[PDB]
Amino acid sequence: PPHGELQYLGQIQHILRCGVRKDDRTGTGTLSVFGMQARYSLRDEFPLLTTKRVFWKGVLEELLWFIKGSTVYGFQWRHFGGVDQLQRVIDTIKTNPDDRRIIMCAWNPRDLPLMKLPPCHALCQFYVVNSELSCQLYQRSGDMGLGVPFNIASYALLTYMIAHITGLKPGDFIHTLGDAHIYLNHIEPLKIQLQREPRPFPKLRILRKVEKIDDFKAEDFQIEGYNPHPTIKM
Amino acid sequence: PPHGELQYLGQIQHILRCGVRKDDRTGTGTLSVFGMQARYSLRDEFPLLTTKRVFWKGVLEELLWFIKGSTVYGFQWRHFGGVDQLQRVIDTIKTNPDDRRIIMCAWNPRDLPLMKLPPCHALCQFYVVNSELSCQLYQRSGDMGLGVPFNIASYALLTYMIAHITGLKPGDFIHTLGDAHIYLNHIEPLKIQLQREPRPFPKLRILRKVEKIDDFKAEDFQIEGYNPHPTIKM
Repeated sequence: PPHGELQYLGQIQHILRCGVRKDDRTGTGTLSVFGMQARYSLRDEFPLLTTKRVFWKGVLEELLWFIKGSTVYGFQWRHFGGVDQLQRVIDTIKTNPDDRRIIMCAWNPRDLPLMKLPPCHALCQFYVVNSELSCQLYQRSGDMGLGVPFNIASYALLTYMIAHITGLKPGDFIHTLGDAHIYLNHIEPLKIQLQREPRPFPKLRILRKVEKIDDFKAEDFQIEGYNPHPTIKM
Repeated sequence: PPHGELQYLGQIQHILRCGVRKDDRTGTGTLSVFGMQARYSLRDEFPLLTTKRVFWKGVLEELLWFIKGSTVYGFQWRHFGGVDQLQRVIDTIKTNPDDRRIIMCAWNPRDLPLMKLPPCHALCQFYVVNSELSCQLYQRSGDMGLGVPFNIASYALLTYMIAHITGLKPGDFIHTLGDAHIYLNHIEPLKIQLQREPRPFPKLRILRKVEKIDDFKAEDFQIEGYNPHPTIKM
């Protein structure tokens, strides 16, 4: 059965071959495809990409910062408007795991003063069946070179944390994109990364029994068997 | 190049083979898979499914009703809170086609009194490149037997209408799902539908030049070459 990372690499390859030139809001060039999806199993493994070294310390540390609600993304997750979207997701999983509305949303803070009721930007929908927690992240745009590998890890990590406190096993992480794009300057680096064969994904271990989302600390987590290709600067 | 309808049929086949039993909020049984996506070209054809007759008159007539903002889904599109989400999408396409925030959202009206800031339920994100308009619909759940074939047509139709008034050509419709499910009682009908070979999709023609979204009427639209298999009652 194929390595999950082959989806990301096939997606990079598709945008290079078929993506269209499209500028971003600074007028910086990208190659763009609209509408992408990939699924990474979280069962006995953790989708920290291996065709380049992903900055796991920054993934974990930033997620713990967001969860703290400190300032921005974490403020919205915990003080929406506030509504604690994150605790509500946890409480809903616990009171009605069948629920089709287990959804948390985030806004780009630059959008907030720009117009009335701006669209969100990213949503996470959680799903429970057979004691497994899955998560689907929809982002309205994804920087395939820099942001996407880091976000696969962050939201996979979030799903592990929530599965842990709700007593569920991690299931799948599904990453859905609107404008999936590669910045022009990342094209040569990505072409080299596409030459690299994925290695088996590592595992993530939680070293302690933790009861509340806010009680996790960086030392509670341990990545085992992470043996990536070298760092690619983008 | 494969018939777009093969995605839907492959998805039905996947849920029957691999879907898990999961109840809905009435306690009615389904087979469920979390996270699905399909892409239907809108270029010189229209994705009105052919392995069963889709109720096109009801698709068009209901969409025109939603667009009227009459009461519910249309009220939210046009009087959000209001904010006219639909006109804002049109105006944004016209003033900044590169924008990554061309998003309109809809809520299940039963959710509105149930809690503070309920999650949406469905979002449509629009995308423009090379004078083509694409649309991605994300629904938190999709009834694969009844709702999905009807919604592929409705949102494909909406994309045609918006492409028409903004002077763009229709591109792709991308349908993304959270809980994609088949109701237990639709399983035998769907198995029979899976035996049927798709025919070439019809075309949709707009018979008049229309300038404002509100000026369309049912007679402005004409489906040509629709030659589906017989009706399946679900």
